[PDB]
Amino acid sequence: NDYCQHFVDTGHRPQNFIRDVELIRLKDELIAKSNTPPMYLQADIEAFDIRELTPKFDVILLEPPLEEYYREKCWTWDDIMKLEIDEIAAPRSFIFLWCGSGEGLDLGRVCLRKWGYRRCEDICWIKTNKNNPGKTKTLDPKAVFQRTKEHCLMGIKGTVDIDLIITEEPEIGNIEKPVEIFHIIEHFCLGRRRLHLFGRDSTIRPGWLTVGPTLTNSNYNAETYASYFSAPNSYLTGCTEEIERL
Amino acid sequence: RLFPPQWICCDIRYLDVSILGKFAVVMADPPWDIHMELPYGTLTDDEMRRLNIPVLQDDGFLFLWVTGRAMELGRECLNLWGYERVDEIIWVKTNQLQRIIRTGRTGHWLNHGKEHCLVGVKGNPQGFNQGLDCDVIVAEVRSTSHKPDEIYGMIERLSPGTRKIELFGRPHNVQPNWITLGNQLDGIHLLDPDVVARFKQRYPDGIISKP
Ligand SMILES: COc1cncc(-c2cn([C@H](C)n3ccc(N4CCC[C@@H](NCC5CCC5)C4)cc3=O)nn2)c1
Repeated sequence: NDYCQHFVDTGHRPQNFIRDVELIRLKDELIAKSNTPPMYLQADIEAFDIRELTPKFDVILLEPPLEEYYREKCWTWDDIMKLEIDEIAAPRSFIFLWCGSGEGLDLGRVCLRKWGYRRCEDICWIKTNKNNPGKTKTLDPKAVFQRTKEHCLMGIKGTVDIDLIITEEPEIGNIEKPVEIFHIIEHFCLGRRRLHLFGRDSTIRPGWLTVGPTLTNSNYNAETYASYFSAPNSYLTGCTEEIERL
Repeated sequence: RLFPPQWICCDIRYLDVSILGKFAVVMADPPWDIHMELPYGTLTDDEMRRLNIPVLQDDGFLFLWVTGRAMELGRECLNLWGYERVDEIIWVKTNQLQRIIRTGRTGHWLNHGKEHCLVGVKGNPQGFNQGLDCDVIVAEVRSTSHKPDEIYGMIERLSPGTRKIELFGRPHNVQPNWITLGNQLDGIHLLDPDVVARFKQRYPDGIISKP
């Protein structure tokens, strides 16, 4: 009955017991047909001037490498808050910020507001430990509870899915977030200009521009990129038919 | 200790909570002003800010349920009242077969699978059992608008035998070691002698009026 008690008794997290961890496919197909070719750029985001990334984005996914992701160089909230995200967001646009499980849940909201967004969803990545019951970690010293989830805050500026992702906890030092976040974002049909900051070779994806320090290669060209969104395709949502040409 | 259930039927805006003493844990489930017409009475942002939460504890923990824009307002209140937020519990709402209950609300982008409870700390809490529980609750949606009973067990393992206070609690919430406040409770049931004395002298005619 009481899965909290059960966790205390056995080390199996309550979420281990959630079961089941249309033409939603037709729509996945339209996303795939709409998607720009994958574009990517190796850039030191601290040293690099963000305004070089054009045009202005419909969606920004921001995944700064927090020290908390590495238990057994990282960005602090000081560093993140000083990013010039409002300089590259479209007047109507969305952001998804991975905030971790600690002070990020507060500081990430200050960030969103600083950049001109309002927080409109809180997506939790709940991590199961089905293959590794018990086997716990050193609490951040302010922690009261074992932290078994991560939050991705969604923000909107200007004017299908559930807010949970459940997967098994990744092996130690594996920093990746669930690819399901992309499925959630793309299903909102928000526009085709999609930026992933602090992406990696492993996250590069059709329909996205990926920018990050560890990229081994680049293909980014601002003019070529801008040409994917020129008329008559300026206002596509990314969930509708390509416009016929000759 | 295991002090039996106590409660006070009141308007929480008007009760002088200084008569209750100090608690290791405060929990609140406020009827936040979620900018919307609702069938129940809400508290304005100002009334929430003005609640005299700071008198209820010197050292300990606050559990504050939040939803919608109260995710932000609740953080403001928490800070305003002298707490730092150090954890966030989510309750994943299921049915009797452990399937997520998924409700959608207009003006929202996503279906919601969970409720959030902020955890704040004030002062120098000592002798708490940190890290026994984890920060996800998976439990059955019973009555509409109720919280899961699991939270009480988590709090008791965290802080066994200490005095606790719940604000905006329902009758089914009353419990040993807790004093429960809310306006749907049935009169007043107080057993702690210290509280009984202070209440008699503050409220000799038993009446808890707009001050
Ligand atoms: C108005 O002035 C008041 C002044 N003084 C006291 C009250 C008051 C009110 N109440 C009742 C029991 N009460 C409680 C909560 C509530 N809300 C909104 C509905 C949803 C609740 N949160 C559900 C989440 C938590 C996990 C799921 C919170 C609505 C409500 O009526 N007792 N005392 C009101």
